[PDB]
Amino acid sequence: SPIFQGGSYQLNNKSIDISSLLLDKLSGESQTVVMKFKADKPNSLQALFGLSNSKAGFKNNYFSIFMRDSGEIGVEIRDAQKGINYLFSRPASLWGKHKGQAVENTLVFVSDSKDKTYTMYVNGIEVFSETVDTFLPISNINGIDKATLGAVNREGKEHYLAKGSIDEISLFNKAISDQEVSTIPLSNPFQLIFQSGDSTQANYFRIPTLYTLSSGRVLSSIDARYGGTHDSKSKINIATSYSDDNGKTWSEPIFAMKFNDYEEQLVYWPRDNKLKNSQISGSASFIDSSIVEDKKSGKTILLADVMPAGIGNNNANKADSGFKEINGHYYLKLKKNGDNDFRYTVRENGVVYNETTNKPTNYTINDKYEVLEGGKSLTVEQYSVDFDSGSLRERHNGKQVPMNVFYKDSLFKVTPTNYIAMTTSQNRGESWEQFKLLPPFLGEKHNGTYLCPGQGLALKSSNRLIFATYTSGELTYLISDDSGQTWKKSSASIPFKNATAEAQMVELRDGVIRTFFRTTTGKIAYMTSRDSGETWSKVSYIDGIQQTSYGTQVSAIKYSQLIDGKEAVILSTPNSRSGRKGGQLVVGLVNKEDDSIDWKYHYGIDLPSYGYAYSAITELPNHHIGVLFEKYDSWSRNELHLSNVVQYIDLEINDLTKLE
Ligand SMILES: O=C(NCc1cccc(F)c1Cl)[C@H]1C[C@@H](O)[C@@H](O)C1
Repeated sequence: SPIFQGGSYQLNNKSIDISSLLLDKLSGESQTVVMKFKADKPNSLQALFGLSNSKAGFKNNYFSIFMRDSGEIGVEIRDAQKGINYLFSRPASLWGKHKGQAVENTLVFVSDSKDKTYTMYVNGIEVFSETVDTFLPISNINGIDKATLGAVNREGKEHYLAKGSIDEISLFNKAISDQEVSTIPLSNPFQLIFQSGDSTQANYFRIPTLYTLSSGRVLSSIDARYGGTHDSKSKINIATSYSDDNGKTWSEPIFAMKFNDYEEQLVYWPRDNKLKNSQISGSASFIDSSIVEDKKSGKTILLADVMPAGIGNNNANKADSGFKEINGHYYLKLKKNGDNDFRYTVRENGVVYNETTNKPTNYTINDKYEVLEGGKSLTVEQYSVDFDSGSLRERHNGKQVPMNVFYKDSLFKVTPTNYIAMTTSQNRGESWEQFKLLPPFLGEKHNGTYLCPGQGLALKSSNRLIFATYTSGELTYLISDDSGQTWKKSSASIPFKNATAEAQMVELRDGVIRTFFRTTTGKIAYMTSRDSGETWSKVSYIDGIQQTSYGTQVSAIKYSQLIDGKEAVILSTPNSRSGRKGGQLVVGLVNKEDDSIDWKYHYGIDLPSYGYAYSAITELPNHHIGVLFEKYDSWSRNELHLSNVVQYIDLEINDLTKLE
């Protein structure tokens, strides 16, 4: 039932005129275009499809579907006599190549006069949906007389010439419904694990992790980010999902760590330049998770940073751990409403103690960090957010929730600094315990170290668990030998002031750990422990891979099979000095003479100019590699607040080992 349909069009910098097939068939004020297309070597800006007034003097009368070589997709809708110049677009909307082949993107653009709405979907993902006061039907642009593929005809000349191919293009004289859109067959090279409108109700995701458990279950954790893609301060929860079939399907997400001071709301965070720094500023949050499995207990263990209400990296108190040390014991300090200082601590059995009178009060803190008085739950009122008034407002919403010491409205509040929490699961990610704060590791006058997102390390020959953390001047490895019950630190100095030194570890051979880490120098650095993490070498650098000056998280595994008869390490990282893009897997072979690594093969995840930021990698039970990664430039200010860009792909070793 499409009014029009064609395919196998090659776009070789030369437009194709389809006026006579299509213009008499455009009818009514609602259209849907479906286009299956490849573009592995796009020009930097190019039109896929144009409808225009091609006459002299009317060069601003046209509709276009366009793309950029950054993977942005968009439309223009312009009519100079109506005074309308609409431009809707979204960065990071496309695939270029996957496993050495051009990906067939499936684009669906709906121009709906009844709802006065334009909506674009690419690869089954809605990338923008905009309602306007004055609707411009694409067939009502004054004086339209050309339909073009691979350019726009303006005043009789080609503009926005494209390189690529349109395998299939269909047009309907209807705005097809959301549900109809979901039945169009896709040829996606990826899938989604977490996604907008799923059970987390977060419209944004960042910071993916992956870990293959001994049962063969693959577990994933992620920041479910509510206030757009911003780091804390914000509302962010830690959500998890697992796959029992080698990553073919994933479970509905659950929370590993969550706060209820603010509602879980699916919000379209504004992307206009004036409002995109809107940031939820009154919520507690979690940020940056890391997962490991314990062979001893069989438990799965998840750590994350915890931010009290309104706190994030740049306002956290850098000179307070938030605990009071009492002879080898650390007690969580509290400040009561109205006091100017912290006159309280939480003792054994959650008893809240007045440090001034050395006497217990009638308040206790339960296992959820909620405030009890004489055994009874105190509540606060929950907040929601809205942009109804034109800017961000955070406001009480009439619902009551348990009063928590991390919350803005609590009677008793923790130190405004960052913490590290842990949770565990006894059933491999089907549910999670209530979180517990880890102790402070660097004394009373030092904020928490920052958890390195991704995987912890479980040593092959012992029961030792290691989580990498970073702080100013050092990596701080957190080490447990009793299933997470107690912890010590091993500090390893690094020659950096204030670096975001995100680090991931591989066990090269028994008791030998190599840690790769992000720096401020444009190179990925590494250091080595030969005593299962007790002590660490000086720092060296990998030449051969580039990052930007500010750096990006790198994920790393030791592969279980030999490759070219040698043991192998796989790294995942952008490889570019310009931005977070040019994503690669790099396969290094270990030289058994000295534990040095020859980086030998680099696989491009997609085009050098397409987004690739934080990433997670794991060897699947069947020896494929699972990659869950941010497919966008998560540093760029133009790419903030994008939905469904954290995506999962499956690769085999033979995919990686061309080329050298
Ligand atoms: O058990 C690990 N690697 C071994 C492994 C994974 C998949 C298939 C295998 F045959 C093996 Cl040995 C750890 C699991 C975590 O995800 C770490 O990346 C490596």
